[PDB]
Amino acid sequence: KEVRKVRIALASPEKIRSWSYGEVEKPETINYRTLKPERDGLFDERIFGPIKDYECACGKYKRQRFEGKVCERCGVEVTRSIVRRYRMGHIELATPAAHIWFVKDVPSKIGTLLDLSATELEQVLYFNKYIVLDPKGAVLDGVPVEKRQLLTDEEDARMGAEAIQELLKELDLEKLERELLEEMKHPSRARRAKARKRLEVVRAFLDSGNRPEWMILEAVPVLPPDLRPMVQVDGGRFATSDLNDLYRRLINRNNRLKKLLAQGAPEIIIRNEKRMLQEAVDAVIDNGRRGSPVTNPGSERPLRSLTDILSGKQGRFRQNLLGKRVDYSGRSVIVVGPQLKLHQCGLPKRMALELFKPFLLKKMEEKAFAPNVKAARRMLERQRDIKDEVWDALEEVIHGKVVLLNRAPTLHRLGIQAFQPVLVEGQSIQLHPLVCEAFNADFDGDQMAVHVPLSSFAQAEARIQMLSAHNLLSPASGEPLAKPSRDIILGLYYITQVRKEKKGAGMAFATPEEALAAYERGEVALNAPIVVAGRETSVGRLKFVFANPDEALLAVAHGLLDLQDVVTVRYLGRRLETSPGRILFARIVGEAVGDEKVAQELIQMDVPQEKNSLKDLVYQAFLRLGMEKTARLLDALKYYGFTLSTTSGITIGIDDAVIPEEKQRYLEEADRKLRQIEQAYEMGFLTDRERYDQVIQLWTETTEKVTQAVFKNFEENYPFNPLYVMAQSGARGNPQQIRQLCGMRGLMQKPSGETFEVPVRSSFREGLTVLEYFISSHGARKGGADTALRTADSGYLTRKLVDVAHEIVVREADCGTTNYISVPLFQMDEVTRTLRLRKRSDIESGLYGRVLAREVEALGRRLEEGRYLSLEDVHFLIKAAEAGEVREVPVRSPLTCQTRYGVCQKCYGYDLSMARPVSIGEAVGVVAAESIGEPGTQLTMRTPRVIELFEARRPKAKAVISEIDGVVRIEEGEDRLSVFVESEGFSKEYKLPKDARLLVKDGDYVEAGQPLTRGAIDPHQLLEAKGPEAVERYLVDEIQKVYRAQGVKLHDKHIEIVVRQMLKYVEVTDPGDSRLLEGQVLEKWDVEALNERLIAVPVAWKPLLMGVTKSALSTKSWLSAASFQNTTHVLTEAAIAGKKDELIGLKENVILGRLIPAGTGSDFVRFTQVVDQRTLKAIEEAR
Amino acid sequence: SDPVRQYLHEIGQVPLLTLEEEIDLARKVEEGMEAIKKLSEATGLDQELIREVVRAKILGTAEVDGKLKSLPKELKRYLHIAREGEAARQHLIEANLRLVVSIAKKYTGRGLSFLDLIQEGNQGLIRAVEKFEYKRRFKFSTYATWWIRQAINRAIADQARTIRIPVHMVETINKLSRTARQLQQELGREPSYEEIAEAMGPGWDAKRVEETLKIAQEPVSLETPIDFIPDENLPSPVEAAAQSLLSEELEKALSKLSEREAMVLKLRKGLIDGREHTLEEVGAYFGVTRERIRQIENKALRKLKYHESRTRKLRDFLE
Amino acid sequence: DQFRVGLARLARGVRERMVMGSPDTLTPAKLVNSRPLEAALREFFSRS
DNA sequence: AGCACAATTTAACACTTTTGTCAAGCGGCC
DNA sequence: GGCCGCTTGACAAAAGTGTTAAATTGTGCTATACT
Ligand SMILES: [Mg+2]
Ligand SMILES: [Zn+2]
Ligand SMILES: [Zn+2]
Repeated sequence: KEVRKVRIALASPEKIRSWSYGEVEKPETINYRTLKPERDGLFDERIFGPIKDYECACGKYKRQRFEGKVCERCGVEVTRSIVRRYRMGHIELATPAAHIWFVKDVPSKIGTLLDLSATELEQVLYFNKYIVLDPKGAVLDGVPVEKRQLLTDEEDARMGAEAIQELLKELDLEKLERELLEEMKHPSRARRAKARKRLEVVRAFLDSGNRPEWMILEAVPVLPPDLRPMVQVDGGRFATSDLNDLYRRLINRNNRLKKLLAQGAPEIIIRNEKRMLQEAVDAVIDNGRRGSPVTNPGSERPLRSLTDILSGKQGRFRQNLLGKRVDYSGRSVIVVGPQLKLHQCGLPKRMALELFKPFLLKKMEEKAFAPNVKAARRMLERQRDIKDEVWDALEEVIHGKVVLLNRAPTLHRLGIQAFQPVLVEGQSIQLHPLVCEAFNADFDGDQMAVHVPLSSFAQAEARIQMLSAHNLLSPASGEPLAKPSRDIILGLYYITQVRKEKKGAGMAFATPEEALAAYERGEVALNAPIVVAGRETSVGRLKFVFANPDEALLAVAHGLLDLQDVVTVRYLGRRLETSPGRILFARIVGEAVGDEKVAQELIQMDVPQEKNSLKDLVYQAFLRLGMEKTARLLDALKYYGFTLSTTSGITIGIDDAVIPEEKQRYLEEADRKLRQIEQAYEMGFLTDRERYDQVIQLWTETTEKVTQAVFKNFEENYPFNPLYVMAQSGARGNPQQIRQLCGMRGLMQKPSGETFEVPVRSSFREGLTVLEYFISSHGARKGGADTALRTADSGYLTRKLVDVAHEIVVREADCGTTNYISVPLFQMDEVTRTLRLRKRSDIESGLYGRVLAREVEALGRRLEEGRYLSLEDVHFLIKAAEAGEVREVPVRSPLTCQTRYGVCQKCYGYDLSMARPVSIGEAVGVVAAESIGEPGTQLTMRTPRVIELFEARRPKAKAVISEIDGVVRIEEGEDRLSVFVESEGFSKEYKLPKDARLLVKDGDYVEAGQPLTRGAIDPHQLLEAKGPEAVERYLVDEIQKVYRAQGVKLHDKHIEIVVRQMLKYVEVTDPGDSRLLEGQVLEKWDVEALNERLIAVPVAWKPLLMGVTKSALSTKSWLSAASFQNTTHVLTEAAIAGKKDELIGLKENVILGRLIPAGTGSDFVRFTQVVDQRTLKAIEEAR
Repeated sequence: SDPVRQYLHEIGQVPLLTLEEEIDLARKVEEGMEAIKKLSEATGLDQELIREVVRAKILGTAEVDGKLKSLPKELKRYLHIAREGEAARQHLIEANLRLVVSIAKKYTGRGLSFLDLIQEGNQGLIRAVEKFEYKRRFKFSTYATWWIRQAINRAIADQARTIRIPVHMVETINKLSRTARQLQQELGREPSYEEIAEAMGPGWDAKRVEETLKIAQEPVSLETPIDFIPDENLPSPVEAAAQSLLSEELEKALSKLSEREAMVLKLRKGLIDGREHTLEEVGAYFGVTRERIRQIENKALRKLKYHESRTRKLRDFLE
Repeated sequence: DQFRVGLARLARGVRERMVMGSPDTLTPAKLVNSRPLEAALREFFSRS
């Protein structure tokens, strides 16, 4: 059949003897004096004891066997375990045991009535009195009370852990009651918490079998694995494995007990010799509480027992999910060079012989070359250096067949992609430059995992979506990526920075005077006005829109037009002033795509420069192109983008950054103000502290002035000469990076926290005073330990993001939801009570192609409801926002949809990539992680706030807020500067300490009460005194502030689709027929219990609030969860009860082996597409 | 902090014995199996059935009494005598315990933890206290003090991080160990393997002496320190892919063969399934006898080899 | 320090050697073995 | 630190026999 | 008459049963010292 759902939970002790049957016992000897393998005990091959001469009877047929001595046609030689499972039995029959029972009071305390001491009896050190015969001391009992001697005071009676098995049926018959008389404990508060947990644990045993077999009475390990043979190589030898020795402390103990018990063995001797047996159980399960090192009493390495290794932390769960081991790929260095811009790649011309060897062998079989496939495996091994004909047949195989190039580490969706292998020379694997901006890494010897897809159904599934010429142009986040990265920008920026070299201001009677005279000396081709224009009258480039401006590029080639934009009149489409330099740009993009008609109305002219706008040109072009042509651009801007800079050259000489000749005296006035604040001390004025910050602000301002003077000196005169600005404006330079070199930047702060006294005498050209560098280093330390510390905690937080949003996939078609969200067009500023334009940078990416909740009327045409408001509509609303017609643009966010198992159709406006609506199959659940999967490295963990709200952890100072909206009420005293809020009702007492105690008045819903300036009280209180109204929005607004501080491109619903997961769980109150009054049912699934039953029972609920890590421990499935930091409690709660895993889930399929429910394997794309015309015609009658 | 303390508090909570209550209660054992032996040969219970089964009843703290009540005219005292002597398996064996523990603190290292050593140790009392010669006027005391360590040495050799080390290996290992440490303390450098032969005697050269330190004593690797060591070569993927391939190649290389030759090789060189039948069994079913069916075997070595020197295929041997 | 830590066992080993036996083999060369203060002192340079 | 006795058990190796393979002889066919 | 093929006889090489020699356990038990 076909794999589908999955089942688990506990298994009765009788079921344990089912899978294992028998074959066990005997010591755990891993060898003998001779015959290292067999041992007839530990890992003995089932029915293999030297020469059993049997067992082969169970097998029907297939082959012969029974060879008397040595071995027959058994598994030992072949099929031995075959990596398959092989349970033993470990026999066992002692008093009792324990399956760890986790550390969340499971299988005990909850189903019983004892804590912090439930182990005292489970470890054979107490007495769980489970009998009634009327005591004496203080009446009888029914639980633990006989702590030694007590149980003998009367001399049933159970002092061992064996009682755990006795409370099986005793709790089973009372189970029905444990669900009735237990729930009988109505409110009363306090204890109404235990009754909830006790009912959840007993709710499992309430149905679907599952008995309290927690009291293990016979374990069953594994033998096939652990057994590593001799491993020489290099300089070493010997070998072995675990799981065996650490297991020897279980069977042997069970046997020795069978030898002691059988003979004369008094109580005391058995009680301790038994507790060690269960200890061995937990020992084989998980080593904790005390541990069990090797070579006792000496301490060394902790024995590996599932914990952290296998079924636990990174060891056999983190490595098997994704970080497996590809059996078809390789690694190499990185290189760059004009290949063809996308559509191609590098990849060696030697190793490729192995990656594409398979099909390559079959090709030669028919191409005369190799006589057979086998022979083709012995012509390329001894490095005979073929380099003959084979390199040709290899091309046929590498024709239209793409390859997947990966980058480590990985970040966002832009971390893989695919190209077409174009074997070059050597071994270095090169790629296109632009692609680097997606991996974030400088070429310095880095590698790239080169994966290769085999199946042809994987090739088309790749080159059609993973091709760099598709899923790279317009990435997620918000802004484009394929845009011309660094370098390229400077290749077109070096020709549009004006040529005004200052010539003066003469005048001619229509070019008959200062035309020839000035051509001799003074006044060249800069200013000077005549008739109307200026010096533009000199080289009139005629031509036309026939074959580009001839006279233009023609004169430039010769010793005429200096190019580099020297101001010249062309003819193009009209008498302009654009220089032949810009003409080139428009000519490059012209022939590239098709006719300048598009680039003409797109490319600007008023403010050319080619600054940080190259991302808008290509972006705006997509609307009139669409990959096919778009790709051509990034290719045209390539060739010229580098050649122009090559056949020109621009070096960074030590003088290239001319020192501000008008700076020296500036420091004089700044230093002349030093004594000013210094002599104030000798006169006893202004506290030493006031003096401190007084001088700080001084240099904090002058620095900006000096930077301004420099940036200015580098603006007017010295245009193209200064490269430090050519990249600072828009290419590959930082503005604050300039004030460092020619500047003087020295406002460094002490290592702890206190800006030093005197700054730093930067001016690199002049070596520091040997003290300046040591002083500036104190601050240049946090700028490296923080970025590197982005793998300590922050790096282990992104996982939490990918776990939460997982089963979120865009499917179905038109769900139909009323309630909608109204995105704010204007935000407030804590500083001053006044809304701002939100800087536009937030509104744009916040409404980029959405779903207008309702008709939008705003001067002119209306924006129909459900209309995909592209970038155009956005600008139309922003520019019309200043007018005063719109304040809250209506829209539909993923936060409004009755579907927790699936995303939503057409609701997630635009698939932010192909410039169109999302496609059914786009796992936004993973894309949402790709959005946040980038800023991580660009943060400051050394304080952390983004995760604070996620886990809903109460922020610093709690930031107390008004839970209710009363009135003013502002009373002050001595130390009780607390503020209250009430109105004709009850008054709460907010012990407001001493800090942000503002006035304010007229009550307040929540706001902040004044003290909570930022990071309002944990969402717990919000939703508690508000609901899923502010919770779902407060995050999308606050959380982004941490991103807006660094100007992030991502935004939109990428972060608005992950919130619905943390707010899709509800509680229970007076349920209908459904058990558990407490409960913790999910959203949609709960709506079902109130949808079908609505045609009858009231099933009210309350919008609960869970963190980000909590949305994993308790989910609709189990395969997920764990990981984080609790791969122990998960499998517990997950077990016991039925808790049947769902089906629709990326992981569920990847792990189990099923196909992806998303991608091309979605339930919306599994039909037929084969019909060569006549096929449909034939079947038409064949039916 | 180990669980040994819990037992250390239960073992050191009950007092040992005075001095005279050691023999007065011991004699109960002697007359015990004796009074029990009365019914033994009386019905034929080997005197071991009346003891093992009765002792199980002596510990009511957790049947045969039937016929033990019909006591004839000559039986009525033996009853009380059997139960009176039943108290022999009562108090005794509750003291030695404490007197024990303070001994396992010696073998704290060799093998098995302190807690484990307790087992094999105290267990040595179960059989020691039993075989006590109440005759001699020495009084039981520091005797079982030995029946424990001897059980420990007989245990540390039985149980260890090895495989199977009898009384002929542990005693030799420690002997080669003390010697290696004996010559070391009387040389200045670590003695080789052969240089230790003279230290022993006859039979001990350098090979066998190396075979002793070859097996183990406690090594066998630290199991899996720091998925420790990879290494693997059993269910080789390519070997399996080439397994069927090399097989298919033969299925194809046999297409130029005749039944009265191919099948002959099939049954002869055990291929059909696994039966390595010989020309004798291949001649009975193939009409003709030996020779010519053997002249076809050679004909196969040649007629087939003649199809190899011209057709590359000698690359299937290295597999 | 490591040397000391290693020499610590030697002292502990001598004690055990003084608790058992008397005339058989008890000489300042037999009670001291070049294994504890050695192997434990060598594993420091090879692994630490 | 451990030796023996006994007892008993485990392990392996060697024999005489049998089986298989090769060469020679006889018969049949051309 | 000759050549080829088939069958039988002889020789050589490798197994089932027998035979004996080497190792473990128990127990015995030893044994010695201390209380
Ligand atoms: Mg690097
Ligand atoms: Zn067999
Ligand atoms: Zn929807």
